[PDB]
Amino acid sequence: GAMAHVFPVELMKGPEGLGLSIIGMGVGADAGLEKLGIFVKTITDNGAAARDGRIQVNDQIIEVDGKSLVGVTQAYAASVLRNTSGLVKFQIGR
Amino acid sequence: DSKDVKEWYV
Ligand SMILES: [Cl-]
Ligand SMILES: [Zn+2]
Repeated sequence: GAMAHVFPVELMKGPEGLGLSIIGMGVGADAGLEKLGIFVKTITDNGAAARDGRIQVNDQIIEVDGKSLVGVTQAYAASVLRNTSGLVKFQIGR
Repeated sequence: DSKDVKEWYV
């Protein structure tokens, strides 16, 4: 459709993490490390995100546990994601 | 360049 698809995903973190990898997309003209959006590059077989089944490669992780992942460094985003624990709440874009 | 940056695992 012509409109963005944004949806919530809640899942339980696994012992080996969320089970996905992230990349940034988009920068400012200053060329510093801030990324405009954060996107899923890979999903780990048998990991929490794979088992849940909803999140896909090239989905955007817009927000996690109330923390925006818009206009943030890749390191910041990954750190937020790594600090999740137990139930994790996402806003996902497609 | 951004195009060769490594993905971060979480
Ligand atoms: Cl994002
Ligand atoms: Zn590069």
